[PDB]
Amino acid sequence: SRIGKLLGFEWTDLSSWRRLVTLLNRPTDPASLAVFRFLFGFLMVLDIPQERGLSSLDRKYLDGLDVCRFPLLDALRPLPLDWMYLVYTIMFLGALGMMLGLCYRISCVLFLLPYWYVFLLDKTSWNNHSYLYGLLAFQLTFMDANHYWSVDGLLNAHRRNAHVPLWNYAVLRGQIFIVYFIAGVKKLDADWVEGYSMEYLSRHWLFSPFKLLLSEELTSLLVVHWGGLLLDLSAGFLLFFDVSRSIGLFFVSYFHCMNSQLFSIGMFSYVMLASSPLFCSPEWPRKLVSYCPRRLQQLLPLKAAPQPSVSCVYKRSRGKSGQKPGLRHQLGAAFTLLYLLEQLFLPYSHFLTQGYNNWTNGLYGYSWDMMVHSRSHQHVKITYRDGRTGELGYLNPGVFTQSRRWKDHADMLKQYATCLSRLLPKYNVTEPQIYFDIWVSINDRFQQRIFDPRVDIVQAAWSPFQRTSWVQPLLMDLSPWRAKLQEIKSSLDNHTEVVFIADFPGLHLENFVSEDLGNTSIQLLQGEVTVELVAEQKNQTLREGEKMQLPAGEYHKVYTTSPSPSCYMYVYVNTTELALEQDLAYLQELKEKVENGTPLVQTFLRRQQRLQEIERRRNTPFHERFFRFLLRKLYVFRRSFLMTCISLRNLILGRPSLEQLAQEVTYANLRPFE
Amino acid sequence: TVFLDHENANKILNRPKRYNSGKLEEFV
Ligand SMILES: CCCCCCCC/C=C/CCCCCCCC(=O)OC[C@H](COP(=O)(O)OCCN)OC(=O)CCCCCCC/C=C/CCCCCCCC
Ligand SMILES: CCCCCCCC/C=C/CCCCCCCC(=O)OC[C@H](COP(=O)(O)OCCN)OC(=O)CCCCCCC/C=C/CCCCCCCC
Ligand SMILES: CCCCCCCC/C=C\CCCCCCCC(=O)O[C@H](COC(=O)CCCCCCC/C=C/CCCCCCCC)COP(=O)(O)OCCN
Ligand SMILES: CC(C)CCC[C@@H](C)[C@H]1CC[C@H]2[C@@H]3CC=C4C[C@@H](OC(=O)CCC(=O)O)CC[C@]4(C)[C@H]3CC[C@]12C
Ligand SMILES: C/C(=C\Cc1c(C)c(O)c2ccccc2c1O)CCC[C@H](C)CCC[C@H](C)CCCC(C)C
Ligand SMILES: *[C@@H]1O[C@H](CO)[C@@H](O[C@@H]2O[C@H](CO)[C@@H](O)[C@H](O)[C@H]2NC(C)=O)[C@H](O)[C@H]1NC(C)=O
Ligand SMILES: *[C@@H]1O[C@H](CO)[C@@H](O[C@@H]2O[C@H](CO)[C@@H](O)[C@H](O)[C@H]2NC(C)=O)[C@H](O)[C@H]1NC(C)=O
Ligand SMILES: CC(C)CCC[C@@H](C)[C@H]1CC[C@H]2[C@@H]3CC=C4C[C@@H](O)CC[C@]4(C)[C@H]3CC[C@]12C
Ligand SMILES: *[C@@H]1O[C@H](CO)[C@@H](O)[C@H](O)[C@H]1NC(C)=O
Repeated sequence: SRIGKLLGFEWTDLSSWRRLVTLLNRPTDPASLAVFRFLFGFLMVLDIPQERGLSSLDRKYLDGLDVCRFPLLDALRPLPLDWMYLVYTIMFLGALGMMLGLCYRISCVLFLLPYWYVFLLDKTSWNNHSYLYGLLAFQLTFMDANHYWSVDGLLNAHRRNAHVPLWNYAVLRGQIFIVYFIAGVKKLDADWVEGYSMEYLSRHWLFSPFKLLLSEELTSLLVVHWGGLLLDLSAGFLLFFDVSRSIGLFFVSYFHCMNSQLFSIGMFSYVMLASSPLFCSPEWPRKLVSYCPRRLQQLLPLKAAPQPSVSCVYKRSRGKSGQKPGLRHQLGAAFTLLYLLEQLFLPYSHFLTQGYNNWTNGLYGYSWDMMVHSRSHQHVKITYRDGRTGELGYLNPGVFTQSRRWKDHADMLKQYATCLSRLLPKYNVTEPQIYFDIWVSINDRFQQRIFDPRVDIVQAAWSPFQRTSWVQPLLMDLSPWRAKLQEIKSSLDNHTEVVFIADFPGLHLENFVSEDLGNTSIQLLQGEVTVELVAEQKNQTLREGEKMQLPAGEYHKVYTTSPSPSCYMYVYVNTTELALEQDLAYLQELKEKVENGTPLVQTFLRRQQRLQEIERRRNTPFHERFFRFLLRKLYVFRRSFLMTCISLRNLILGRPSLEQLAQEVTYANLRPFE
Repeated sequence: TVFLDHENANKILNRPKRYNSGKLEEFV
């Protein structure tokens, strides 16, 4: 058997459906599966009050406030606040039951259903690790993970060390390998292989040892980008094979420990750290409990040979001939194959749902593309026209929204426009027509429009499977300007700002320059533009390299007259801020020189107080910050528990008068002890 | 404030906000 220890099976095991079913139902030790179940349940229990939003349920789902919401299906609606609290309570009970191993399958369903309901209620909170938590719960619902270290065995002789089928480990290993490979297959973009995605990450103090032998640019390009891509592409292969398992384990442990401190991503790094020993032998916890000293080997459960179980199948040369697979042995193999195929296909299915394709493909959350694209937003304008009188008005951007992801997607923009159209008649506005003007730059590009500003979105056509026509294409043949843009930006002072704009032919930009923005100019970089002064009604054509000075406190318009897109930039300085800073410096220097020999004073003293606080925090040890962190966490947990108790009591018995409820609310918001 | 005036709705060269980093993967 040449290949019988590098892969775990032989080529003859895949020569028939029956042989494949026999191979995939091979009995296995369940200890590692049990440890993983315990750890995932604990992590989900800890995660529910923090990231799932139990501590802000009253703020999010108030009784009678006007909110625009973005569900995947518009038919999906939230429940009243008390029923929302009940849903969260059921989810928490399910997570606790999953962790303990008590009533395993009912607990699995009780966690799985409200979690996915909450996920599908709101598209603006989707990310990759929440999607992964849902997928893992779905997998664990169909697994025999309560056969070792549960409470079910310590009450029912059947689930005390029994065997499990082989595909339970196969599905989990395939899932972890998929995410790793998929993540390393989406990092083959030129915006990442060229060092644009995370250019400021290497400035952290955690990259100091690399700077000893490398420069800043070289440590940003060599280590953060290419090193990360290599780790992503090689982690699964390194972990699969046992000759490289220790090296791979050390690398992934360092990677996830670094990521836990670099970002704020909840419990994703710890789930990834805990999912790595699933690649080792299924019996490693037994060896670990055997290696410990004998003085602690008499209180833990005894180590014995695992008992036979009905879930798996037994093929022996002398122990009878064979058992014909039933309806349970073939279903596991079919589920494994189909689930792995679907997990492989879904991150590459964007050619079918074209109505969700903006500058970036698909909705964010299920494609394993983390930290590849970074967005900057310069300006948002919303304008309406009254349908009965005809006046024009302007709205504050994001009035009835609780998030900001509506500026990048056309489906969310359509939902927001419909919500605004339905809610505006409450403010003496007849059937309106709404227009949007949003300026975005992606990965340090030219700022441009994403949507057509001349199209009314209330009547615009949107379909899930049709490409949207009112989305402005990304100007790809302008990216090589980035080096010149960085040169220009670095060639400025400490009180001068610059904005780079790319405009489409046939459109125009209306801009009101603030009164305090003295010394504002515009320089043409490509194409041709015309600048119109509104007060003086005077036009002026510009050619490449031309610079023009603009007045403050007035209106001006820029017209794009080239047959191709044109690029220009704004240079401006806050004259009021400059004068205030210089006179503050004058006054402070004079006072200090006299000593050694009024909003500005307030700002300076508060800045000095901030610096003193920062210095004191730097000088103090980390134990005080640890105590503060623990106090904050305990406050969050206590408030969540008290709110849940109040809501449950209201639901079960009945709401009291408007005094006891206020007293309870005031009591719950009390800090435990300072 | 639900509504804006013409002058304040066209102030393009203003500080946007820059709410920390706040990338799509982070929770914060
Ligand atoms: C060639 C079949 C795939 C095997 C991988 C070959 C080398 C590539 C390395 C990939 C890294 C991780 C892949 C995901 C792991 C899942 C498979 C797995 O666990 O196999 C091992 C396991 C034996 O375990 P132990 O003996 O403990 O091995 C540990 C010591 N090496 O073997 C099996 O699971 C037998 C199952 C055979 C494969 C059938 C199911 C897996 C299917 C893979 C993808 C499914 C897509 C189907 C393709 C359809 C169109 C062709
Ligand atoms: C069921 C839960 C599955 C989702 C799980 C989440 C993770 C998976 C990630 C993928 C999510 C993105 C793709 C979603 C699939 C399609 C969504 C969908 O049908 O509903 C969207 C859309 C609602 O639009 P909103 O933007 O809410 O409204 C804005 C207007 N004010 O739905 C509708 O318009 C109703 C029509 C539903 C169509 C039913 C689709 C089922 C399949 C139809 C048959 C197959 C079609 C094949 C090609 C058809 C070509 C004509
Ligand atoms: C086969 C699997 C084997 C795997 C082995 C590999 C090892 C696994 C790796 C570690 C897994 C566990 C780690 C989980 C714990 C760490 C999580 C953590 O530190 O999260 C903190 C969050 O902090 C907490 O979660 C604090 C929780 C408070 C402590 C709770 C644990 C102590 C429980 C004691 C036992 C139970 C007590 C019962 C009392 C109640 C009785 C009525 C991150 O902070 P954020 O808030 O993101 O900070 C960023 C700021 N925006
Ligand atoms: C003297 C008076 C003011 C009594 C006030 C005490 C409160 C501060 C106590 C009462 C209920 C306690 C809570 C009861 C239950 C839990 C569940 C417990 O859940 C777990 O996550 C532990 C198990 C795990 O780690 O999975 C965490 C502590 C917490 C929030 C406790 C935190 C402290 C609370 C709010
Ligand atoms: C920002 C980065 C990745 C985005 C990301 C994150 C945050 C994850 O959580 C992922 C989890 C699973 C799969 C993919 C993930 C993912 O794509 C690279 C971060 C840069 C990294 C810290 C550089 C360190 C790697 C080099 C090789 C260090 C060298 C090792 C020394 C000990 C010599
Ligand atoms: C208005 O601002 C511009 C740009 O900030 C100033 O132009 C700079 O002038 C100094 C010399 O005074 C040069 O060293 C810089 O190279 C110039 N910058 C650019 C981008 O050309 C200009 O001086 C300012 N005008 C006033 C009256 O303050
Ligand atoms: C400055 O020149 C621009 C050139 O685009 C003029 O913009 C046009 O103005 C007319 C006025 O009715 C509109 O009908 C056009 O749609 C505008 N655009 C184009 C491309 O023609 C602008 O009016 C001129 N301003 C002054 C004061 O002469
Ligand atoms: C309380 C009620 C509404 C909850 C209803 C939950 C239903 C809708 C949930 C339960 C399990 C979920 C599925 C679990 C796993 C997957 C595979 C993934 O690759 C795409 C989503 C998909 C297909 C989910 C779709 C939604 C789903 C079917
Ligand atoms: C800086 O400019 C902005 C507008 O560009 C203005 O609101 C702000 O007041 C200026 N700073 C000071 C200190 O006045």
